[PDB]
Amino acid sequence: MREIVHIQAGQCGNQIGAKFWEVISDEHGIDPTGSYHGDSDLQLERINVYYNEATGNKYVPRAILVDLEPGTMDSVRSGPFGQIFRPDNFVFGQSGAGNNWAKGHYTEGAELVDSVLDVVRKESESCDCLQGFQLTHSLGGGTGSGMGTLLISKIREEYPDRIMNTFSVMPSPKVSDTVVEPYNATLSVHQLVENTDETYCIDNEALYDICFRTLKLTTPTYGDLNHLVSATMSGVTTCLRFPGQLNADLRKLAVNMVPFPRLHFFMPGFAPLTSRGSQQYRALTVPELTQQMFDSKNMMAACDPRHGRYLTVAAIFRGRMSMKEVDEQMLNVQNKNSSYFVEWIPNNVKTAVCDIPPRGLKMSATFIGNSTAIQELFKRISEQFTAMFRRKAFLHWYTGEGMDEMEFTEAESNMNDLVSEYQQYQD
Amino acid sequence: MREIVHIQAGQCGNQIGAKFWEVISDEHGIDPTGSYHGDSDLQLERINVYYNEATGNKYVPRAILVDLEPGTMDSVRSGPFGQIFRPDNFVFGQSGAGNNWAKGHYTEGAELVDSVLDVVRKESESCDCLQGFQLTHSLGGGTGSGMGTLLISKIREEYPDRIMNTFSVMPSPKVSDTVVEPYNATLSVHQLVENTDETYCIDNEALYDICFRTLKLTTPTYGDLNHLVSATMSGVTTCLRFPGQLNADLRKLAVNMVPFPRLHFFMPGFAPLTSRGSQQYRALTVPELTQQMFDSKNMMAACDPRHGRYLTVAAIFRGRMSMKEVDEQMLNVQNKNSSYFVEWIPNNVKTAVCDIPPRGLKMSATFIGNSTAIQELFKRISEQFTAMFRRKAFLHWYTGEGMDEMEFTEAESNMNDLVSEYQQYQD
Amino acid sequence: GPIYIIVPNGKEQRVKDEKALKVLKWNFTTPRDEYIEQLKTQMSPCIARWLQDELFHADFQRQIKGLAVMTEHLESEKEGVISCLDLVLKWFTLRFFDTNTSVLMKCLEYLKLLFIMLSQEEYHLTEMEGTSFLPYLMLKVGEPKDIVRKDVRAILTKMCQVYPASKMFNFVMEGTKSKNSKQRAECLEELGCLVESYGMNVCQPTPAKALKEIAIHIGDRDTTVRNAALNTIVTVYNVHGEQVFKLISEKDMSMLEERIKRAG
Amino acid sequence: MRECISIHVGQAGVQIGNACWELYCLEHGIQPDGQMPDSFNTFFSETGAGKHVPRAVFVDLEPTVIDEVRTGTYRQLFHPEQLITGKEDAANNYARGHYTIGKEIIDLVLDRIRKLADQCTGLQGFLVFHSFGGGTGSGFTSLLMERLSVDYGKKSKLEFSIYPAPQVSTAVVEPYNSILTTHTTLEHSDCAFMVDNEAIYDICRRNLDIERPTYTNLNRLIGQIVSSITASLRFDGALNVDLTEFQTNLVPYPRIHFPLATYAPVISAEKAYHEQLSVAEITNACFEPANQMVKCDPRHGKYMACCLLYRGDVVPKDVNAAIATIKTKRTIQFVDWCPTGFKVGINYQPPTVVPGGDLAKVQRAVCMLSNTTAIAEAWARLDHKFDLMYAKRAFVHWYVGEGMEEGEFSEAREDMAALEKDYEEVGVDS
Amino acid sequence: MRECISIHVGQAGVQIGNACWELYCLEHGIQPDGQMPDSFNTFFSETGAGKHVPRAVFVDLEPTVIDEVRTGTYRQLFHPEQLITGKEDAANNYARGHYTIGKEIIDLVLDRIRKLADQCTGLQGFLVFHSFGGGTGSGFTSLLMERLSVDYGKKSKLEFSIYPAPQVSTAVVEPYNSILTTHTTLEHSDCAFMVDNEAIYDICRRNLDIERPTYTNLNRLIGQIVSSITASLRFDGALNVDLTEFQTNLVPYPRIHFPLATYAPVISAEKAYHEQLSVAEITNACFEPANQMVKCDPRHGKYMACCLLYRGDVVPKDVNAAIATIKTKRTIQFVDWCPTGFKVGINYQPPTVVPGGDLAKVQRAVCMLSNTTAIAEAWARLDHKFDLMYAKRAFVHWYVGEGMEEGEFSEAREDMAALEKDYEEVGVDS
Ligand SMILES: Nc1nc2c(ncn2[C@@H]2O[C@H](COP(=O)(O)OP(=O)(O)OP(=O)(O)O)[C@@H](O)[C@H]2O)c(=O)[nH]1
Ligand SMILES: Nc1nc2c(ncn2[C@@H]2O[C@H](COP(=O)(O)OP(=O)(O)OP(=O)(O)O)[C@@H](O)[C@H]2O)c(=O)[nH]1
Ligand SMILES: [Mg+2]
Ligand SMILES: [Mg+2]
Ligand SMILES: [Mg+2]
Ligand SMILES: [Mg+2]
Repeated sequence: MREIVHIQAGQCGNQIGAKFWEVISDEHGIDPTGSYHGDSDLQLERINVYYNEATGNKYVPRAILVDLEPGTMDSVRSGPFGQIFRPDNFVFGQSGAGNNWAKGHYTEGAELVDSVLDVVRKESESCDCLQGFQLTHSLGGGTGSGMGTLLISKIREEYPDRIMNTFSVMPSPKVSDTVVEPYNATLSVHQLVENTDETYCIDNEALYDICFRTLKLTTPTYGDLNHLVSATMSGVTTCLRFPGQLNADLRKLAVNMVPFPRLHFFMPGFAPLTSRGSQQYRALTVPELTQQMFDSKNMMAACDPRHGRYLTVAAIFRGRMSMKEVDEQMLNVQNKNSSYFVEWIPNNVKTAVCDIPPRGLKMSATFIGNSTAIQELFKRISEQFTAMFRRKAFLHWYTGEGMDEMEFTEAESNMNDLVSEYQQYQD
Repeated sequence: MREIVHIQAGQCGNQIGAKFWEVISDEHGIDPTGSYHGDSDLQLERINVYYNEATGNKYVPRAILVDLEPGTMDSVRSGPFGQIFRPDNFVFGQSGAGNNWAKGHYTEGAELVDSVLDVVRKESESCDCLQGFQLTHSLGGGTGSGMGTLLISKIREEYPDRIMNTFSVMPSPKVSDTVVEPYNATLSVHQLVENTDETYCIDNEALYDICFRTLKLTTPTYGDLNHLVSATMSGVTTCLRFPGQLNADLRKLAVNMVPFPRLHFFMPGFAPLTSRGSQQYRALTVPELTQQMFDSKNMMAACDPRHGRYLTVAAIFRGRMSMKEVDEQMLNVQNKNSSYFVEWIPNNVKTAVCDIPPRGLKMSATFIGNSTAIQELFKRISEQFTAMFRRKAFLHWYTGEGMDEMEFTEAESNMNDLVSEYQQYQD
Repeated sequence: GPIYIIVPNGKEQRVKDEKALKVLKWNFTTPRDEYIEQLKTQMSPCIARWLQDELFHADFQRQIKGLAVMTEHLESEKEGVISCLDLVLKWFTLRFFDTNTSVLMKCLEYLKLLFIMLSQEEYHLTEMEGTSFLPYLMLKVGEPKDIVRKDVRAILTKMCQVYPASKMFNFVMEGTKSKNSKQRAECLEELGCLVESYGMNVCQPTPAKALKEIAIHIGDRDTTVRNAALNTIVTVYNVHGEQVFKLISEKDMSMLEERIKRAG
Repeated sequence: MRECISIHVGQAGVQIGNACWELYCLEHGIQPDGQMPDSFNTFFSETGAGKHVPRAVFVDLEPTVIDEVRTGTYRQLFHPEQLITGKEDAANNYARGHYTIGKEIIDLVLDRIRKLADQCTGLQGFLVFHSFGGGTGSGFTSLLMERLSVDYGKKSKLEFSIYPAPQVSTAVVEPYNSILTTHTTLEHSDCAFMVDNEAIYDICRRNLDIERPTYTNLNRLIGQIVSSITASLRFDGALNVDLTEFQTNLVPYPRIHFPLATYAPVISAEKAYHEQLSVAEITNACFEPANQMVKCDPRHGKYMACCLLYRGDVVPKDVNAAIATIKTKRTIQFVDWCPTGFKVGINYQPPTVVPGGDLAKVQRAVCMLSNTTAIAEAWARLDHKFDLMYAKRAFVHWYVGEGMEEGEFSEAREDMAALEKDYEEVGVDS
Repeated sequence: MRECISIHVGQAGVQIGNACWELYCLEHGIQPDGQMPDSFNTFFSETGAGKHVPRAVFVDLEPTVIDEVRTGTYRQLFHPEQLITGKEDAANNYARGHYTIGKEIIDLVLDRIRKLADQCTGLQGFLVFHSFGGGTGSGFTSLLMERLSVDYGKKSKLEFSIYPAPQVSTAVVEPYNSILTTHTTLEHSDCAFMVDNEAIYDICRRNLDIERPTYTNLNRLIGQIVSSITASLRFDGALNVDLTEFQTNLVPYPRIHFPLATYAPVISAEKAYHEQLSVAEITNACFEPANQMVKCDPRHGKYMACCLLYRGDVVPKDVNAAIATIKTKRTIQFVDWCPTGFKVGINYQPPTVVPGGDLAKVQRAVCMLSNTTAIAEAWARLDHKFDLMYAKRAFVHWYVGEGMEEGEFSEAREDMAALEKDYEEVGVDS
């Protein structure tokens, strides 16, 4: 019944997905040994959306562990909640992509993608009524970029009617880790244009901004960064897992936020986000979640939504709430900020309310925003691509794996086309 | 309901604001942890005018604390009643204005005022029905004088229909603490006359005079000086917070006290003010309070009202009081001192009576007077400015931060124009 | 030498660069970097370097002496002014957002002289120049000061003959939606004086809508915004008569009748 | 039948209405929660079983005094949509109460008045309680009256106003507010009774021997006066005076509808035992100038019509003797065109005494209501104050900035002067 | 006999059905396990000994709300093949609910409806509950009513639909779905009652003094409305209104079958004690625009025919007085071709209240159902939103990819405009 197959690619994807499976197991009351230890009966009604049933009242995640380095597999297995994953789902190479999109996509990923396809087929007919897939990866590397792209292509060839979700980590020039971010990012955004039903553009710069400015966290790590993304990923699929006053699954969000098929790049956000010292001075009500969600400092992509126009915005509320208060709040943000919403879409907001709040909070909400400020994130990658590509730098690594020069020019060209489409609908 | 947003600028403004919030929390029965521990139901009935509800029965002040020195923020937070303020409302710089009006208004307050305005907008749309703002600052410095005036301009361009209240500590030549007091005072007075609905002229010379000859205090500190000012600020907004026989909000005092829009500089006063030795030899009657609050000794500005004429007078009374006795005392004051009241306004004095007295007092009175003798405070600053400006003294600090001689010339010109307006209406 | 360099087919090259999305269009709220090094790029072949490194210097004294150097060279070097008029108004839009007022008053004096010279030479200001300069000018028309107010009023007055009034009506109308109350008030009285100076054909896109958005400001919380809105309504009323009602509540409406009956 | 609807506008109106409604509840035996452990139908509506709700509406733009009513002893008497609040008060401004603030609340006030008047079938008229000096009680009262005049038409609009004193005035801009509300209550009121707070203070200190009276005692006397007005509707006696009979016998010309209120006996408990309060004595005390509820001298005016409302142990014979003795007094002179100017109503119900009140329990009581030309002196001195404060254009910018224009100030001044001129025109002999 | 079959489609329909069947269980004294410790036969079937099963079908393409029913308090009331459940929801897509996903469920729900209709010998008609903005509640309801019309024919089909509001909207593609379901409920429905969530929010906040209402209170009010519809079949009164009688007296033309529901009195418990809620007051309160269940102004329209359904301690004489007062009142105007447009039915039993509900217990209640031309303005603003969103061809690819052509959008808009033209044509006089 509406099962979700979860796929994890690269080191960043593996760590984010490990934190995500930890927070889902906390939400459904699953111990690190895989057995149910919750209190409510609502935690077991929709356990099958993410977990398979094993013998002995034990639930195993419907997750696939993909990397080209076995060290990430060892780190995931040896960590907390690492003993619940099926060992047959740990699919790994031995060499590593070497921060190369060509190696991850053509010459080294081709031998491993068949094993990943076999595993995801076994999970696909292991479930009753599959509705779609979730892939977590980053676009700055070679395994998240190359393997994930080819995997998305093969899955969409095999399952064209299912909902493709990617929680993709974008590269940003300010917090820059590697040198070849623009090449991998461009060659990947190429294929996420036509092969994903919805894409959640996540940037580490915005996550660091949350951890510094909003959370007042003096020393954020990658765990604190992945906790935010895990909260978002749990917040998106809440109405699939728990009852509510106004339910909205993945396909409903896709229908209500993709007016044209190429515009499915979103800006995720979460509310509330409290500091430890600042928690006592806040009254946990719906309107402050509404104002926190639409605040520019709360976004998990390094884009300012005030620079463009919101095409559609989603709001998945969790907890016991009044529908009237929620509806008047989302009326108020549209009326007060009418210069920030597109004019030929009346009621840009999609509203969903779930009865079950996340753990430790009595009410919460997840923001998903389809804005025209996404193009700012692609201007930066485009100009960084052009700077490296005008002087043909680092092409010999990509060309040595069988890739021609025309793949770069073509990918930059329809990236510019996607940018021009967002600019066209921005007006 | 009729909420008031409080803003503190500079060291003097922050200290007076700390004392004011202490005495307000004492009046409404709020402990330093922010929880209500009072006895009467009237203390919670109008709690929203100064406090925001938080979770777990906690009240946080609707206060914005602004300085260009983090040391004052640390001193306020480490003091008593410092744990009730919202940590997000602490907006601080790192350099300091350096007793420079230019650095406060143009150089450093210019970038910090955006964060201040964000916090003010947050508190403005957090409340239901805003009515006005309160700024506490001094005019001798650079932060409260320069940035606080710029801040006043930025609210008044955005919220122009609300009441701009300023409890401004004017400099005096007797207790003259810095060298560039005339420059900062003159440059701050000019934007007060078109951007403040009413301004309360506090003078440290008059405060020390009251603590010396009235309270018989052998060693008054800044805390004893700020206690008088805090009692005055609490006295003005009493009819908003507590029921009374005759109610009068901020707009009612502004209407009855400002005959022409540029005459809104008021000398305030408080009654009763008794020494510890002389307390038991006094009668707690309405004539005693009336005789005290109209005395030139009790004025909190360094101006002698016998040297001018009262245009309008506001008398705010607190406690279970008889209306006839109050009215006949006001009539006797106007009849016996008819030479000190202006003749083309019949019954210059406004009366308002509140049922709830201050803590530890059977009854209390607050004097607010619009006298033409307030021009003397401006003439002293004008001659001190002219002495410094004729020889171009200390101007390279102001000119080097972006200013010019010209706006000094307009500031002196229109402050002399304000003096001339008070003189022509003195007759 | 001459401070300008006339680039043959330079302005139209910039125009075809900006319409085809090769340079970033002028539409923003706060100043950023990429915009200003854009101006360092297409500003370079037009005016010589010793004025370039001083019009984009951090200190304001260097700014004011550079704009003075342009001021002695305004009359003698008008063709170079016309050749890169878009870039000099473009840098005028940059010196609006800073808090220094000496640079503001010096610039607006130079603006006054500039629109005088563009008036006497019968140059028609183009569309992209207007869209890049006018909406950024409409927040320099709401300062609390008294001489910058009147002189930017003179700027918007003396601009009327080098740009059509129908397009500038929209930009002065566009400013009536921001948060600065004073500039709503003065833009409504500006709408009033443009109505009485060019008739009814000036309002865009249709008379009915424009009379509707100059009517919601009668219900404004401000007092001088409401007074200026009512003044604009009676100003278009006294010229045209009783059809202003159909072009255009319970509180605002009665105040409108009492104002037009006491004025009439 | 014979219903009337009470309207209380502003702090003065609400605080007068509190005393009025505790007095009505004591008179009709209604407990403060509405229960009665007939004749109450004039002021109360009977709902369900054992619940009487007052036929009143309480309006103020500030919520403080209404929240006193809502959290007071009489919480259960009123239902919450009869008690209407704004957000910000009119702040002693006629323009705020009339245009800027009163227009967002006038529609809901009219809706509640319409719902309150639909359930009554014999509506005599409206009673309006407000003050001339306050912003709300002037501006919103003017707006409400000019809207009620076209919504209802020929219904009688009786109002009880707190007129500012020559000397005792609690606000500065009161002459502006009083002029700009008399400019409208001239043509939108069927009968307007002025009340002067200084006169009530003098009456309290002299008669009741109260050293320090407050607004509560003032409202108690005003509630007693209005109870004496409506006691003929509420009870029965030898001679009954309806509101239409009252207006016919008190108003000689349609602009001349400003009578003077008096009440007698106003006495204390310890002074009650010594005084033989005969009908003639309290009738004489009604005409004595220091018992007038407005600070003015009837000796320098002339009486036009005076209505005598008796209640208690009163017979018509000594009443007729009392009017005979009044007519033979030479210091009480009437106009030549009114050979008899006494409308007398005797009611059987004695006036009740509120516990904690200052008035003693008496067998008889009179509320004498004289239309006289002596009321123009208070108008003359308030116009002197208005002209003084208008010559320098003081405080005008507050009124101009809230939507009203200077021509209204002017036309109100010539309107008020024309009213005075009509008064000395009708005061002169022929 | 006199049986009715309820159909609940989508989340809105299922939750409204939960509130409705709770109300019927308390009205007929049926415990939530089907036990009772006659007149119930309209909505309930008798099974064996002391088991009452509802004559309802609950259809949704997602399993969430149906499993909430299956694990809720009323899990023993329904038997599991009345609650038909899909796997994937329609996801706010009319095309998915009509062609792609609805075809795999429609045969099963028609089989269940056929077995349910074979149980009853006196089937009055069908009650349909759904929303317009939802994918299931528009598409599957359109498919189901098409199949019901072709299978049954002359059986009446009454539907209760949650209309989208002018401003309060929860989904983006609501205008598309709403237009596409109007296109078929013109021809496949006999009487469509429109309910607007924003209007219920306003009614709850103002009348019931609820600061934060939710969907539960909305569904309780809708269930009270449907109970007032069917109480004439369920119980006996002075005047009884069958559904055929209802349609005959309310529908003047076959395309004009969109009346406007309203309920009076909606009050709280503390506001109940102060109001003498007579027949005249609640009848006047029905015609107040503030109490309308759809956000529209009836003053801008003209009433064609209205049906008054009183229940409780109601007599015909003051009912007739209430129609008399409505006829004399000018602000309610009727169309000139309907000299009498009042259908009146009085039921003896007062409406029951639910524990935890916000409605106070009342002696009398009334549901007025007016066919007026004021409904067309909500239609007009919906068409405006549809035209704005369809000018740019937004969200059309979702519909086209699921087996739908753009010509269906075009013809739905054209027929919707034709409906508006018919309403404005019958609005005018002669
Ligand atoms: N007799 C009497 N006069 C009162 C009372 N309360 C206020 N007043 C007088 O009424 C006048 C002030 O009017 P408020 O009633 O205070 O004014 P408002 O009508 O509430 O108007 P705003 O306060 O401006 O909104 C002054 O003359 C007061 O002395 C009262 O209880 N009794
Ligand atoms: N009054 C009311 N409206 C509701 C309720 N539940 C949902 N709605 C409204 O119905 C519309 C959404 O349609 P759902 O009924 O939620 O949609 P569905 O019919 O389940 O369709 P899919 O979920 O897309 O298969 C929105 O207008 C909701 O506000 C409810 O209990 N009461
Ligand atoms: Mg790696
Ligand atoms: Mg300092
Ligand atoms: Mg008041
Ligand atoms: Mg659904």
